[PDB]
Amino acid sequence: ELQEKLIAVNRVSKTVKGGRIFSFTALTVVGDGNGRVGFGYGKAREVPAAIQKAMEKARRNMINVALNNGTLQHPVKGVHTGSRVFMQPASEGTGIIAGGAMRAVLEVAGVHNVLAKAYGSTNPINVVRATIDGLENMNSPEMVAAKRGK
RNA sequence: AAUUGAAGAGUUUGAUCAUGGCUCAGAUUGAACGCUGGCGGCAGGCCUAACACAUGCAAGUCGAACGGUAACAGGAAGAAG
Repeated sequence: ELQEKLIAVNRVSKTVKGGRIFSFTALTVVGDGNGRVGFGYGKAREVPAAIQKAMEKARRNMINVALNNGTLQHPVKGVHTGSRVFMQPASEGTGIIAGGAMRAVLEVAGVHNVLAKAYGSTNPINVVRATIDGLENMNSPEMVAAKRGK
């Protein structure tokens, strides 16, 4: 019931004294399938150590999302660095139809059938960060009615 | 009951993030070309030279408008084997 999946692995470099030194970065997202989404970055010298650090950071640093029946509630826009992201609840608008690196976080998030369209930059490290910010500041009808009295 | 509706990716760098262009994945067509080709249904078929046109048809009808008889088939009368 953990439901982990990796989005992006890259080879970064460092350029020391004698030549270059190549390191690998993972970027994974875990989530239970009912709210509870996390992402982790993690970087290491080989690929399986990188993904393992990424999963291990992603299992902690996990955020609650106030889902609807199987989906979002109201249309929400989350931004991070250069990466602007729209989402629309699509009240059984079948299938998760999101961009790459947004399909994954929305998939393990437990949502099933939203409509997305990322704008701006679509770097995978910042398009999540713009989905969680997004799903984090999406509030439910029992939270809005809690705030404003009824 | 009559709008249930939105996906990205590759490429600037030793690597990064951003900006930014180029390019790809889709659908479409009065299409052409290449390879191949069994049947049917429904549609479509000179986008260019509003260039030049052989030949055949594409606008005739009415005698219940009229003088009339060129034919065709009868009618009447005459003459002949």
